[PDB]
Amino acid sequence: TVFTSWEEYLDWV
Amino acid sequence: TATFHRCAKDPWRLPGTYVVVLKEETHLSQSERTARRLQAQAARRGYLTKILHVFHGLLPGFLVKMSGDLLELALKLPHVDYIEEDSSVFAQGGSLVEVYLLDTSIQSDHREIEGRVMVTDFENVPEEDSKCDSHGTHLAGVVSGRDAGVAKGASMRSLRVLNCQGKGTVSGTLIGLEFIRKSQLVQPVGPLVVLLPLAGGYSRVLNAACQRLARAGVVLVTAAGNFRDDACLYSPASAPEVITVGATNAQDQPVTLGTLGTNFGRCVDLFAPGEDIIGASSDCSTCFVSQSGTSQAAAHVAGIAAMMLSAEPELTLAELRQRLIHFSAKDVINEAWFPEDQRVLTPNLVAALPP
Amino acid sequence: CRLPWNLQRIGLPC
Ligand SMILES: [Ca+2]
Repeated sequence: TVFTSWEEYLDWV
Repeated sequence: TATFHRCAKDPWRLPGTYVVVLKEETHLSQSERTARRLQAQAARRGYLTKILHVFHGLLPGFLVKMSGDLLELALKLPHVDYIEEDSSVFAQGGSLVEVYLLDTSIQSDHREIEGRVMVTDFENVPEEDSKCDSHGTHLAGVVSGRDAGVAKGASMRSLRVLNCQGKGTVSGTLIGLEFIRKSQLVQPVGPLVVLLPLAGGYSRVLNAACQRLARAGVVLVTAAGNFRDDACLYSPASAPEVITVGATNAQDQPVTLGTLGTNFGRCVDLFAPGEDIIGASSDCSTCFVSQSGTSQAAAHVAGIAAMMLSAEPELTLAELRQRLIHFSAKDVINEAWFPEDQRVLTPNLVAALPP
Repeated sequence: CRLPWNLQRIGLPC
C-alpha cells in the first residue's frame, strides 16, 4: 500500500 | 603463481569480461603497460580485446572484454596476482558524516530526502533484460528521511550501480568504490559511511576492495543477503572488516521473505529492523511505502553509525564496531529459526542507539 | 508520539 502523505500512513497504522 | 576465479553460483556468472588483479604495489604505468602487453599478445594470436577500465586507488588492475581462450596467457603476464570473471550483484544528528549509497537511481526531489541527497554523475549499470528509482529512494528515506529517517541530520551522496531491475556487476561496484576513494582524495571531508544494499556470490576482488577501503578509515555497512543462507557465501557480506547486517521483524524473529529470508552465520555482525519498514516511495514526491529486506536493516545501522561517528569522530573502525555491539539489544532473537549448527555462530544482537 | 515500530525499537525519541 502506497500512502500519498505522512498523515495518511498515521490514520492507517 | 596467479589463480583464476569465477562465481560458484552459475546463473550469476558473466563470461567474456574479466577483472585482472595485480600485485598490491603495482603503479598505474605498470598496469597500463600490462594491459597493452595483453592486447598485443592476443592480437598476435588473432584475438580481439577491449580494455574497458584501468583500476587505481584501491587495487592495481584492469577490466578486459575478451575470450576465455586467453586466460592461460593472461595468467602468464607479469605483476598478475589473480583474475576474476565478472558476476552479477542484486538489490536486497549525523551532520559532519557523509553517507555514500551504491544503489539504483534515486528520486532526489522527494519531500522526504529533498536537499539531503546529492546525486553524483557516477553511473555503471548492466543492460536490462518511479519503479526504477523505487529501491534507492526508500533506503535514502530510511537513512536520513524527514519523517521516517534514522539519521535525519545526515547528508547523502548517491552512486548508481544497480539498473531498473535492481541488477549490477562486481566490476560496476569495483569502479564505484574506486570513485568514492578518488572523490575523498580530491576533496577530503570527515567520517564516511558507505552503504552497500546489494549482494552477489563470494568474490575475491569485491572483498579485497572492501578490505582496502576499510583499512583507509572508511566505514562500510552491507546487507547480509535475502537467501536464508550462510552470509559467508555472498559478497560483500563475507568481507571480514565490514559491518554485515541481518534483518529481524517486530516480534524479534528473523525476517521471512517468501521461501527465503535473512542470511546468518559467523559473517553477520548484528541485526536490525527489516520487516515493515516505512519510507520514501518514488511513486509521488510525498508518497510513502513499506518495504523489507537486509537492505532496510543495513540502512538502520548506516543511520546509527552516522549518529555515533558524528558524536565521536576520532573513533577507529574497531572502536565503532564495539559501540554498535555494546548498545545492541542482547539475546532477543529466536535462535530456533536458524539451522541448529548456525545458532552458536550467529550473533543474537539487535542494533540500538545509546540511551 | 506516533513512532514507527523500527524507529521505536532502535531507540529514537519521538
Ligand atoms: Ca564483519
